[PDB]
Amino acid sequence: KSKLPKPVQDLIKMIFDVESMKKAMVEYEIDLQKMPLGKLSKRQIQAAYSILSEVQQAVSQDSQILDLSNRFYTLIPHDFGKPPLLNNADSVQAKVEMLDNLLDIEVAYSLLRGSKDPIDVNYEKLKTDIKVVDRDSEEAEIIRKYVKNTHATTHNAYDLEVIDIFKIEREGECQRYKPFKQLHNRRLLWHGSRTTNFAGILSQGLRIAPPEAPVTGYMFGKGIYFADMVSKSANYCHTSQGDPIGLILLGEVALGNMYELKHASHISKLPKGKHSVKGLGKTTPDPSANISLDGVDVPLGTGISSGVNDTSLLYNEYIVYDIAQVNLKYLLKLKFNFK
Ligand SMILES: NC(=O)c1cccc2cn(-c3ccc([C@@H]4CCCNC4)cc3)nc12
Repeated sequence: KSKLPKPVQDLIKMIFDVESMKKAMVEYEIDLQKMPLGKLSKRQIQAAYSILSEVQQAVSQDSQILDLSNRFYTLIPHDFGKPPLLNNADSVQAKVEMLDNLLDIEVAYSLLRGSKDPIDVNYEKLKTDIKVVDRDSEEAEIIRKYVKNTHATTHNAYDLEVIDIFKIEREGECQRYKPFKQLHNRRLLWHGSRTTNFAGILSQGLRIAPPEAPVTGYMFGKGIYFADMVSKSANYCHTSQGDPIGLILLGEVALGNMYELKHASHISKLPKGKHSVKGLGKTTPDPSANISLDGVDVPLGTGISSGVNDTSLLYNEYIVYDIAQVNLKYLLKLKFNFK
């Protein structure tokens, strides 16, 4: 019998939910006999990204493309009960999205399958210390206020309800973050992801897309993205009426000198002296309402006009291009109340 608090036990069950992993594979139309969870590999996913990149290169420049489309389905077997040809941009992005999720699903399954309560054994595999933040604490009030105040006006499909607040420490992240611990402009920001990705995120941290993956769909190039508006990140949990509970991170991000951009720029190397990109939004949390939570700026102010009209973005976003610039601090379990 596990001594872990019930919210921690319930979080471990959510994270290693095989049913959720299989349902996702069914939704992606993956053939679960030819490609069961146990047969997914890192080398297979790496090669599939390369094929999707090759697919775009061939399309940009019909027999040549069909061979690439067929090599993709041979590597990742699907069950269509005819296979849709990988020619249009939406078809390629749908497959990249599938791989991005399969990558962490592979991590979750490999951990799980690789005398004690199963919940305890699987908790230890995450190599992450997880503690419940009390509802009556100063931290919980600051965090609830951050959720409350930064829900965007255009994101009106749902209301957000905080279920549990966890304080997290990934093993080895302290050591990895040490070169950036004293960098200026450290901010507490949101990062949403599908619930099926959290086993991978807790065990391996937030990661950058591999070079093999297509460059399309990355407004500021391959990096780790964050928002200062909870709903902007909460949209990336991909919660539905079917699964209305999502997970969202609060990470301390060492932004340093921000390369401030109003439009897309596929960053390969930042300008010298710049440590991050700030995508400028039209609406920003009121800077006069910034609070410090144990030395880190928490931009929990209600949204006001940023005074920037000539931008592609409604809300800010922040990108770092080195995995070491992130130190995960909190993990929230959120209820999405769909309207
Ligand atoms: N995940 C977040 O909380 C987040 C916050 C703010 C801006 C963000 C932008 N992203 C983002 C998420 C996904 C992607 C691509 C989309 C197409 C498939 N490959 C990944 C590019 C950017 N994630 C963000």
